[PDB]
Amino acid sequence: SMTSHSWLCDGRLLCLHDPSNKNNWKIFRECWKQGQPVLVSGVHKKLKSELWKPEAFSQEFGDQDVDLVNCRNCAIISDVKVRDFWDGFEIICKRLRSEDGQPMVLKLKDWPPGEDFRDMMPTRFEDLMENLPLPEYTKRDGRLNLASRLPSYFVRPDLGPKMYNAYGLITAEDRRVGTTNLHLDVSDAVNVMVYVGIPIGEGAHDEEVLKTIDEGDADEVTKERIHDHKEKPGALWHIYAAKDAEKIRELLRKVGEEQGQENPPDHDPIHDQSWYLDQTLRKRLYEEYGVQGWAIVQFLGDAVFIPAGAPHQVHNLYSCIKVAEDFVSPEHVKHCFRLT
Ligand SMILES: [Cl-]
Ligand SMILES: [Cl-]
Ligand SMILES: [Cl-]
Ligand SMILES: [Cl-]
Ligand SMILES: [Mn+2]
Repeated sequence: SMTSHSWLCDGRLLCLHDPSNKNNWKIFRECWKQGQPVLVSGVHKKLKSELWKPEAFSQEFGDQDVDLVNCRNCAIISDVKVRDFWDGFEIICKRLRSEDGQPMVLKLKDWPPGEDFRDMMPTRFEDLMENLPLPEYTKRDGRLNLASRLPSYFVRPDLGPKMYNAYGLITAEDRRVGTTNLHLDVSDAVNVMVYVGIPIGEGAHDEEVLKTIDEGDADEVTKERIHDHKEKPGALWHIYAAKDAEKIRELLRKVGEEQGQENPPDHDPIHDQSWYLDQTLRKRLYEEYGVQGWAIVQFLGDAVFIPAGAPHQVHNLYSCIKVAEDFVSPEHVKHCFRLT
């Protein structure tokens, strides 16, 4: 039976089922005021699927110059064509190879660049912005988005949206690597999974994905969306409450010191964007500092809401196209204030 919502993370995470339901705000706002993330499923059913394919991005924009990141070692591949990324998105025999002769796991950096999404891709911009869930919060001029209404005493977000494109992590060694390392944002964000590419060539890569979700601490209900509904899983997130950010800095300064880093006692390991919390570090955070997070699997068409100030990291299971919009809710405006 169709239902308005359900719970993940053993009741700690709201999952809304109908992205365009005019009554969603009634269920959302209680959870949001407490500093919790929220998941909304089904956004892919609202979109024009032909606008969000890797082959279309390659055909239309393939001659642009871009930099890539090697996710395994953080090395930068400078000044290549954007088709060199897109044509290896699903077909492994077309990926750029490292020295060892293996195909690389690549992230496309800052594309489209800065604030240029709307000018470069007007039809994509319209399709996304007209179908975002919780539109009073998430649209540029929504009644509950303060972004356009605040003075310079507040850090204001850039004009969006921002696209996040990267291959899936593959091997057992890759389990400990991030697609996007642990960081925080002073604005709220909504992050939509618009495409998941499950490859061919080294296709049959199903079993390392299940060990990653299990060791990642995913709940039993999330393990059912795979085995029962056959939905496409994109990315594993870990999100932490804004109130736990300083305890996470204390753990990472202790671990940086153990690993022979020489950092001043006040340096900020979250702002540095240099860490990925693997199974070992997530257990140490819980046991030694008393901090629990939310482990979230983002499937095709899932919208993740990330509260301002909340530390979070992202690990792609398969090749992903994500599109994210920043906003400033009244519930979390304290996090972008420039005084006290
Ligand atoms: Cl808060
Ligand atoms: Cl377009
Ligand atoms: Cl709303
Ligand atoms: Cl990163
Ligand atoms: Mn972020």
